[PDB]
Amino acid sequence: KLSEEQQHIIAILLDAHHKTYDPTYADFRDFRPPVRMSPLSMLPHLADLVSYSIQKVIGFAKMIPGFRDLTSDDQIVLLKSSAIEVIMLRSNQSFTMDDMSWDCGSQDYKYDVTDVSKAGHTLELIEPLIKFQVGLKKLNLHEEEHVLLMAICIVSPDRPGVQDAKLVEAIQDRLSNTLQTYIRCRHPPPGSHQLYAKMIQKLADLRSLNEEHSKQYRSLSFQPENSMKLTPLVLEVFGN
Amino acid sequence: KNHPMLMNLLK
Ligand SMILES: C=C1[C@H](O)CC(=C/C=C2\CCC[C@]3(C)[C@@H]([C@@H](C)/C=C/C[C@@H](O)C[C@]45C[C@H]6C[C@H](C[C@H](C6)C4)C5)CC[C@@H]23)C[C@H]1O
Repeated sequence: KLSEEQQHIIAILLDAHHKTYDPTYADFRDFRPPVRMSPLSMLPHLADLVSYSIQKVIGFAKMIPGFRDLTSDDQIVLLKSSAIEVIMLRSNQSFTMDDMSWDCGSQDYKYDVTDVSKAGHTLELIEPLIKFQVGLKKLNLHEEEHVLLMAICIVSPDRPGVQDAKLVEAIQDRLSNTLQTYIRCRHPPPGSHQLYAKMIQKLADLRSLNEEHSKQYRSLSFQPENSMKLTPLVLEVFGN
Repeated sequence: KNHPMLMNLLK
């Protein structure tokens, strides 16, 4: 029951993703070097990991069928509030339940609880973040479901500041019904079981993590000496 | 807030 429009949408988003997610993580070199030794020793590197991921997410968002029909101001609001969430989602690709870490290439760009810890976020965030990663991993989404979920997350009507929330909703709906339908036609049981509802629930887990993140961001950034270790894009996106 | 660089990456 996948219409030709819906196969189109999934074609676009797979390609959009492929163009914005290099699975060899080769650019991780242009990032300030990582340091594991250690008072916020990681902050410069991961700050650069996030800033970069921000860029890549924007690049994915622009190709979302319908995102272009939005105003520049609504495009702004949606990206500003989804950015970290979409980074958590896309990060699932490098995360592995082997040692509960994000394994990008190897060691020097393999990140873990104590690594993440050493960048200035507490365990009030990191513990539930990892939990999230474990549950999202276990759903074993089809990559098509992966990219549909990232796009659905970006195009959320309820984000504070939205104007044409109505046209935001229509673009999201088109993507939702595309996901609901894909799961039925392409996801075989038992994996298919309540899969959509379990994905929409990850969106709610994401809001909670974001809220925690936005609180501990205000914390790092109230100390200029920390704010001074970030990138300008991170400053601009996470509110300045 | 006027976001220069986000605006530039979206255009
Ligand atoms: C290409 C990839 C994908 O983009 C994501 C990826 C890994 C994704 C990972 C693992 C590492 C930790 C990450 C990024 C979590 C993040 C919330 C916590 C960060 C620690 C914080 O103290 C540092 C901050 C503190 C302030 C200022 C500045 C900006 C923000 C706010 C973060 C530096 C979320 C996903 C996690 C690798 C690869 O899969």
